Amino acid sequence: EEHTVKAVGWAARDPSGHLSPFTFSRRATGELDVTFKVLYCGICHSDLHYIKNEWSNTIYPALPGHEIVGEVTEVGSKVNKFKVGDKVGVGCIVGSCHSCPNCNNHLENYCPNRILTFGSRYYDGTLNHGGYSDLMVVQEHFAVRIPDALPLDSAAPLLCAGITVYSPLRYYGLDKPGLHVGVVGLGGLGHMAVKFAKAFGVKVTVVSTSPAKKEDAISGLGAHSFILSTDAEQMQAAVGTMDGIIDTVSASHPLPPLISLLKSHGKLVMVGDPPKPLELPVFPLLLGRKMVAGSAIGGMKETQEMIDFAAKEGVRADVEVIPMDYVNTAMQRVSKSDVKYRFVIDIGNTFNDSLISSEVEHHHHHH
Amino acid sequence: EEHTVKAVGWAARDPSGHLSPFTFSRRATGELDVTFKVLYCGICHSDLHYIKNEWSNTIYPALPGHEIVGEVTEVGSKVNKFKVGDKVGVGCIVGSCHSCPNCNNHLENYCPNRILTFGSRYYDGTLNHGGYSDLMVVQEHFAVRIPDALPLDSAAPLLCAGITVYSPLRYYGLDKPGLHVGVVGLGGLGHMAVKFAKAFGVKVTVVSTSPAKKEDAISGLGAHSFILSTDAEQMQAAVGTMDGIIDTVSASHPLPPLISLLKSHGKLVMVGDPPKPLELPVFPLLLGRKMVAGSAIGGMKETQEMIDFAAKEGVRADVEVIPMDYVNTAMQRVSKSDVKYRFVIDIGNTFNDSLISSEVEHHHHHH
Ligand SMILES: [Zn+2]
Ligand SMILES: [Zn+2]
Ligand SMILES: [Zn+2]
Ligand SMILES: [Zn+2]
Repeated sequence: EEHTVKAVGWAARDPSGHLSPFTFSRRATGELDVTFKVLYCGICHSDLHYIKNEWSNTIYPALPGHEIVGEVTEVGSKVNKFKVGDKVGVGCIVGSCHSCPNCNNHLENYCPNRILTFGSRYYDGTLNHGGYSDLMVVQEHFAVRIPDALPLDSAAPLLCAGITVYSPLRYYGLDKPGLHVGVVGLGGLGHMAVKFAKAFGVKVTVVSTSPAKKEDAISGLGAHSFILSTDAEQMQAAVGTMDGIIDTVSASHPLPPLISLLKSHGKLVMVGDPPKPLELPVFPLLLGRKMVAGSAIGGMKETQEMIDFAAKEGVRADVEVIPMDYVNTAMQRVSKSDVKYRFVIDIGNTFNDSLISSEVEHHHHHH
Repeated sequence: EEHTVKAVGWAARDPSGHLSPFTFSRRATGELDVTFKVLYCGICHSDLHYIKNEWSNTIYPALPGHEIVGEVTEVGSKVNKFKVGDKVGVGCIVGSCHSCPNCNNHLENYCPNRILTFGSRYYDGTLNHGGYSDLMVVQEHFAVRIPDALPLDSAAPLLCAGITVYSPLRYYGLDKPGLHVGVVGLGGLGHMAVKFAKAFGVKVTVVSTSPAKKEDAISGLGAHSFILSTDAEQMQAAVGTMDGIIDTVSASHPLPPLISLLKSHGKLVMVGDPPKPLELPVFPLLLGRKMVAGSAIGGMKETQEMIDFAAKEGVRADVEVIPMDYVNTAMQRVSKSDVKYRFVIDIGNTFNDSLISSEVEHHHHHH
């Protein structure tokens, strides 16, 4: 009888990026799906880029949001891992092929046929709409369980910003007590990198061009050290001291000074995306057996592991919780990195309020 | 009584690079030294670069050679690991600090205070002269044992060319049966990379701009496959097929086509040194969790391991054995990569012959 259900979200209609209400269909709960009421959605810079057509390949209407937390309302007839009332999360992926080496190794994020939460179509040919919405539907394999111990309002950023830095900290071996890791960029990603590295027992140094970020790094986040990258004496004092660097900056910046901070066998891991190629001198990689490497989000198994780790170790994103109807103002602030350090929309308490008509009640006397 | 001993070598006196006889002192055998009669010395491109003052920091007289094999003639009073008559090798390093984390982890080649076989001074303040000489003296820690099973004439290139590719094949995990590894550049380094990868049970593809190298790779070296990098269909057919690539080319070449050949989690290891920085687009490193990394030579323990491995598995460099007095002609040929694939000077059988006066005997009748 019922093949789709009605959902409501805030969506952009053109490259202005202006968000407004949008009513659309989602699939009804299939045998292996989970339907949930959205309670919080983090705001990612990718959300802004997509609604602004930054890559010239946005499909409008464009409904972003891929840091999605909520409460299960319906489970498919074959679903066993979730029950009604469970708190769940959805990140950047909602599908993959389940029969390639990456999928088979818990790396759906590197599946060549991965399906992103938005900027893509589902197997049904329907456009994928994200988490700035009241209701979400996801195949069970692509939902994670959120523990009771974890506050839901600050959990949401783990699903993209958190996993983006957790995954390479683990894969590149930058998670053992006593190591020294540098973090470049102190925005949403960078602040999660400091938090997870601290929780692993790693000594964390924030590297920044801005003297104002010293207070943020040291007093705000509890980083072990700060280097002002424009001060040559500070950069020189730190030559060859870092086991690795998580570089979160998606803007031009010089690479050689960062390679110099690395110890031999050190790893510069990029998780940001600068728009132009960067200039890589090979000799210093040879002389010190150094590397420059990349990573993107994380697979499902590790996403669940990370959530469990955060719950147990006390890791919490620093969030600014906002009503849905503030989202366009938030987007202007995100474009200036004017948040410490992530916006989270309180969908559960504010979304419907944003839809309620503000037409003043009146008799119509003038004819 | 005797603090130094007389040695003879062929040395350059200026940036012409022209080699001729040169008589000089080496230290007498100290308590932990090994003195040996040189039997073979491989010719490395670094030898040519140094004698030609390529880095503007050559000290003349310049006596290169760092692929040195010979027979022990004297051992210091505290030396136990070598005896008179043992066959020994010396590579690129003759000293290090023995009290840094790299030394303590068998990585004297990444010691900040490493002492290179030439282009450096020893602790005695004396200039280090290389292996194009009759007699060498080295601290025991920096000599390796050459097994009986290994022919000495083709062993010499293992000491630089061999270890340069063996070490990263091992460190970067490109040594397990069934993996697929690409080799860029089929000169001295590249041909050793094919040989070691084959011996590990790895499938090896040679990548080249030259159609002529197909026959060399396939018929000569026994590589599993060849890709002509100028043929777009061939490059496209091989997208995402390699676990890793050993790139031996010290010349400008495009990086993105090589990154494209890598599988997810693939590793492009550079062991050559292009003179300009290369252009590294970050996005493909992120999307596939790929890396670009470097390596230089190998530490002493691994050098010995490699020699033992070569002996046991039948690995032999393809060498052109030459007399000492041909070395200047060889240098012109090395500058054009006109060797398949390494020159080795037969010091033991030809060096003294190169010194013998060719003055014709005559009465002096014209006064
Ligand atoms: Zn994101
Ligand atoms: Zn897949
Ligand atoms: Zn060499
Ligand atoms: Zn050392």
